[PDB]
Amino acid sequence: IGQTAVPSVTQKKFLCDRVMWRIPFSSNFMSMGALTDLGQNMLYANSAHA
Amino acid sequence: QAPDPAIRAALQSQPSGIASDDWEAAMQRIMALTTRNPESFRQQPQANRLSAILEAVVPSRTNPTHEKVLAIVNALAENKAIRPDEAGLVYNALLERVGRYNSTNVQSNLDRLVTDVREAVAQRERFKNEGLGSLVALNAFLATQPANVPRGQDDYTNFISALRLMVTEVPQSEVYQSGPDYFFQTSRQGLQTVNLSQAFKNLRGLWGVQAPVGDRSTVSSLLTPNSRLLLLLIAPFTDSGSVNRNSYLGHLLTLYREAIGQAQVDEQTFQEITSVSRALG
Repeated sequence: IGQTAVPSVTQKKFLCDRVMWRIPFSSNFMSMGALTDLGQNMLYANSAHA
Repeated sequence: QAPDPAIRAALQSQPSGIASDDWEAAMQRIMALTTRNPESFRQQPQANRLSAILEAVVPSRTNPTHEKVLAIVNALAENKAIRPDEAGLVYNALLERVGRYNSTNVQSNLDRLVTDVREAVAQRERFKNEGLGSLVALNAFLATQPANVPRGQDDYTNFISALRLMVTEVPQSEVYQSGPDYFFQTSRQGLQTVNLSQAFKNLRGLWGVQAPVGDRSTVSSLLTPNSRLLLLLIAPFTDSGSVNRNSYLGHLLTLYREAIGQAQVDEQTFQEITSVSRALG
């Protein structure tokens, strides 16, 4: 800071702590109902997946 | 028409030549009764001339379930209950379902149901051709504004009759529509010529008002183009009560009946005049 300010580099980071990360299994990531569209496709798929 | 669902199941689930089903014909290949070629079976190599006799003398028994269920699935696809690309997983979903709970009871009511869906498919095309889904919607619209209560004349009764008549007649199924709010007639399914029928709030104060015949451009020349379109659309269903002096509406109807006449005689003479269609004049 000021007139005798030393050469410098920047550090950027973040926090969010009470949260837990989410990824919706939905064809777009919105909540369009409780039983998602991809969740129904996998019923009609009648098959096991790893 | 939409086909027979049980034919379109058998056609894609069963033997193309002789089966262990058509025993009566196999016993005319065998025995040389087949009048078109008696000696054909007599000339088969022993290797298949003998095994054919076995399957005719003691027939193989089979499980019919897959042909029953597919005759439902083909019906569900034609009646548009399911997308055509669901037919493999709807077939499988039913096959596991009816195999999980299999019994002589279930096997009988699948058979009952194969007749029912076959009839439902034949009925659905009637239910689209007869336009009844439009005639019910018109009959609902006629509850929305004063039925059997005009003011200046009861030519309103003839016009209401012309709607019912037209919507019964016109075979491209003129679609009456509840809209979100207002009722509409679409006419032909390509919709160009849609009328908003609750916007015959014009054609209220105009029943009985006499024609100002000398010039159409005058004080009472009100009608919105949506209302003129409804008159032009019904025009070929309207001589009853509409003769010129009966109203300005009667006069418009006498012009539009003849304007339609003019259009189709000018088509008859245009398709004549265009004989060469290419350079010769």
